[PDB]
Amino acid sequence: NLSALGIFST
Amino acid sequence: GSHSMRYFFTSVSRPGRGEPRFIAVGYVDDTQFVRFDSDAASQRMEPRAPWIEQEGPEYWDGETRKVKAHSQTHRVDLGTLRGYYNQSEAGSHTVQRMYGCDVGSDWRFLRGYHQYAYDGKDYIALKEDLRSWTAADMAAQTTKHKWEAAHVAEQLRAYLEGTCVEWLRRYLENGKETLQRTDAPKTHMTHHAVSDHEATLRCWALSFYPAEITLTWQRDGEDQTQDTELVETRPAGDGTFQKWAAVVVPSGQEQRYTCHVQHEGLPKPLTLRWEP
Amino acid sequence: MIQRTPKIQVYSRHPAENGKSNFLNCYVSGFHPSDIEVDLLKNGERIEKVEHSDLSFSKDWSFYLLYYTEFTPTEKDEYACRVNHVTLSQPKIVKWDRDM
Repeated sequence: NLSALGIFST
Repeated sequence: GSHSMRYFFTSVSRPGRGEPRFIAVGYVDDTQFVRFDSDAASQRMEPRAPWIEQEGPEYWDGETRKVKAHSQTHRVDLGTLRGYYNQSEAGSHTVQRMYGCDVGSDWRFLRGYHQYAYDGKDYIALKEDLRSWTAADMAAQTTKHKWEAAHVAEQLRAYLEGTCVEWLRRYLENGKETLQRTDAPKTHMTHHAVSDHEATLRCWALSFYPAEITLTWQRDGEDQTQDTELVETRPAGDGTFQKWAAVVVPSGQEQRYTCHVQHEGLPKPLTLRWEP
Repeated sequence: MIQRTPKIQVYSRHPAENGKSNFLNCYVSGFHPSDIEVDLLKNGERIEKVEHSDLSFSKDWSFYLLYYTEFTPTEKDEYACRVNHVTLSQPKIVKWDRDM
């Protein structure tokens, strides 16, 4: 199950 | 024993050749269970193990929307990092991301990790404490400040201590027959005359799981590194792994040499000796 | 810009028995960047019906792939893996050895 949290761009 | 769920993401820019390649892969321990590929027919997250196929259309819709969201972030990242390092639009660049959680034998939280690389090199990594960042260079410092402003560390800590381990446990239960098995190495030794002065002994470990294994040579009980070759652990393609270790020995000395094999599935470490 | 040259292993899934159906594997690992060409060869000729694992990477960020095809080893037939990568001034052919 992928995170939908804590995945922000650079 | 310990377990892990890990996700691996690769994005590659294609200058003058359109949209970037994006590939996502999910593993429980050493077993692939999910894949996404931007170059594939489906444009969906796909199953790659028997025990994940039984998830409902909600799971696959959810994972597909999320992996596409990851894809979109990496598409932006490629443009941003080209800028940060002022590189030409002529060259191909690579972004990699890896995150996941380890559980101990009690299936409780042990560590989480989130690592990010640009062009094969550490860019920014979350520390053991899951509250602070290691930035590789001044450009990653820009990212680090942006991620501290958005409290990204807190967000990942919550996934890694919560959702990550909770879905790992589920996957372990649903895949009990595959994921909670240990396959002992089947072992044997082979012998190749190389000259009138030397011979190779090759110690084999076949059809084992998981991948973690130690093959060591001894000469009269003394650890032998010299004149050895050790190949990387390799997939057999059936969910099992293979490895070998070889030593070049003087003619007539074969019986002085023992091969030692350690694996999670061996109640006791094996000693092998050449028997013609 | 890291460049790592691929390590290549060509091997069978099961111990080779002449006349017995099996899988020929070409494992390519430790490479960067990800663009790589891999073909399995039968008597120096490309095999069409070849499958590959989904690109993944190790702790050091280097990539790995498995290329595999159904085959029946004989005593006469030579199998090999041809790999091309930006690190290689020309393609590397690794012959299948039964005992490696």
